[PDB]
Amino acid sequence: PSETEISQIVEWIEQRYQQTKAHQTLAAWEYGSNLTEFNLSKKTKAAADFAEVAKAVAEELATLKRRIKKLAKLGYAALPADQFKELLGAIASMESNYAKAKFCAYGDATKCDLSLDPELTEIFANHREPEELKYYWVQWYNATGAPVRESFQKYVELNRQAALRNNFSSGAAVWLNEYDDSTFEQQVDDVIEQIRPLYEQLHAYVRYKLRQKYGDKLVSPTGPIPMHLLGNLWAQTWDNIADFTTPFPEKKLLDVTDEMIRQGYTPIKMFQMGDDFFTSLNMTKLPQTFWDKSILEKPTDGRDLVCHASAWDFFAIDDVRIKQCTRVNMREFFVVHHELGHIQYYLQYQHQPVEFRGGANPGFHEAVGDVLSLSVSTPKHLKKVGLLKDYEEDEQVKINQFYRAGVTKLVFLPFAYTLDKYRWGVFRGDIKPREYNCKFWEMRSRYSGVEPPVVRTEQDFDPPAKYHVSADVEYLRYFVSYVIQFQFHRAACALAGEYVKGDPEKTLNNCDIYQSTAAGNQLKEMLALGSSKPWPDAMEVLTGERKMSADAILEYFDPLYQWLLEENKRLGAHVGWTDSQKCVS
Ligand SMILES: *[C@@H]1O[C@H](CO)[C@@H](O[C@@H]2O[C@H](CO)[C@@H](O[C@@H]3O[C@H](CO)[C@@H](O)[C@H](O)[C@@H]3O)[C@H](O)[C@H]2NC(C)=O)[C@H](O)[C@H]1NC(C)=O
Ligand SMILES: O=C(O)[C@@H]1C[C@@H](C2CCCCC2)CN1C(=O)CP(=O)(O)CCCCc1ccccc1
Ligand SMILES: [Zn+2]
Repeated sequence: PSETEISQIVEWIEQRYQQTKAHQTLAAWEYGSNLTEFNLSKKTKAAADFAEVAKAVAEELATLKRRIKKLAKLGYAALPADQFKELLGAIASMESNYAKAKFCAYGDATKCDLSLDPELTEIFANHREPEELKYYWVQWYNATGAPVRESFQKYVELNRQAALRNNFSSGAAVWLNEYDDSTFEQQVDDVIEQIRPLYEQLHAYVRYKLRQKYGDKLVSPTGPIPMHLLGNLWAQTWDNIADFTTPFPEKKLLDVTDEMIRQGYTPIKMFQMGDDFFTSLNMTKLPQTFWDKSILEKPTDGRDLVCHASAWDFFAIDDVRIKQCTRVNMREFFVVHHELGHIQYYLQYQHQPVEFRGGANPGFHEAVGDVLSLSVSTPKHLKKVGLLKDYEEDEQVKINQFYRAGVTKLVFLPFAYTLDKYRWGVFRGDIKPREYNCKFWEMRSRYSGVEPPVVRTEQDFDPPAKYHVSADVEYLRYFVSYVIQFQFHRAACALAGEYVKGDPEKTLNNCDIYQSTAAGNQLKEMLALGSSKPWPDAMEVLTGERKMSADAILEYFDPLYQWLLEENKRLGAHVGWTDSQKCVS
């Protein structure tokens, strides 16, 4: 047979394999927004009904050769139907336990309807009572972590079996194989080192001021930071305390909260301003199928659902939905853009076959939305839209401008790095089950300098307390994002004439790229490829480079770096930390 002959058959397998994706995807959405035993029994069926399809599509099998092997990645479909159900069953048992968790208020046993979103999320983000933050910290982990230890161990062994039947060493080889570059696990390690001098200086700064506020008894000047004081359950972002520990408080903030309240903001209003951005870039306009079938507010009926913001692609055409329990605050506003970046990416490669209907690599997907967040963060873009007015950006302000960006986005790179670095150690057998917990906190202490609020033990199993852990969702994507999103932001700040390496008062940190079609067109082209071309090619269409480069982000925070170096010295603050003793064996 000729080239077209083999291609004439794949297209017949493209659709047949693409329909059961939507069936399995739609059934996954039902259980995603309506946690019911009935919906779980239907999600796993469409999955099993799908695995039967992928299993058969494999044996039945330049662009061509890619498809013949890009459509056969079983994933977990290599296991027998009984083990396939057993794997997804253990996973859902963790995600279910994660989204259904409810808690009793601190000091009130009669009120026991508190949930992660909104109560717990906003308690940590705004309460400055240590004993309270600690109480909710233990309650959250003892409820979402250890109770699913047994289900997790089952999920691991089957994830490893699937990796073997797919011809791989362990689960780690799978997630890494997604980036298709044996020299990538080492690339990441290199970038973290390039970031360590900056993060530690910022870490020391935060710790000292956290010691100012709460006192020395609660914050050791030489030990890791109690993570429950960083305004976030997982300490992945410290934005919720940026104002609480700001360099110069007698300055203008960038909360953009009350001015969202004053101007009567609604969850739908926010998403509109997001659609308003992509359109200005000559990109896709948010369709109506999204306005209808999406969930942009926590349902006030009482069902059980996964409030963890997400964006879905049911394949087919133009059916894009976002499930986010939105609230009125600046933090949520950026969460929207991250989800919209996922929706946009769907609309760009929807004209591709089922194989190439995905981002170049997991990093691109997560990065898209945050790239706009970089421009929105700027006062320039916030000043255009009333949210930000009378903002006399001084030199100090630009420090707070660089500071917030650090405690918000910089501290997240070490966090995202440790997550997958740990799971890889569990898949590769480097972490025995008898030491699951204290090896996790050992990494969190080493690479982020934060420790639990109370002494944990191996009886506890805290990793599942993170959504992505209980849901089996790779997190390195979020790390790669925070590295490439500055490269994209760079090549997008240059095509909008908003960045020239050296530009004094036209900084790469104040680069607002609204109404830039040239940047959009080039962005549309990269997203259009999806998984059609290797990610180096997609990497080049927009950035011009073909490798992940920390030069962008390193240039972003260098102004903050120089102020921390000079400031930590004067403040007489300690840098670095001793090992954490908050986990015993
Ligand atoms: C969350 O999922 C559950 C599934 O366990 C949904 O229950 C289902 O609700 C629909 C109606 O929304 C039921 O269909 C109805 O059947 C009656 C006859 O009994 C018919 O007259 C109605 O026109 C409608 O077709 C369905 O039977 C029911 N399934 C089960 C197993 O109870 C629930 O509605 C979902 N929640 C939300 C908020 O969507
Ligand atoms: O909160 C977190 O932990 C991270 C970081 C944060 C992000 C946006 C705000 C600014 C900081 C970075 C938000 N988020 C997300 O995972 C949101 P998603 O759309 O990727 C959610 C991706 C998971 C999709 C899924 C759902 C069900 C089954 C399988 C897969
Ligand atoms: Zn994402």
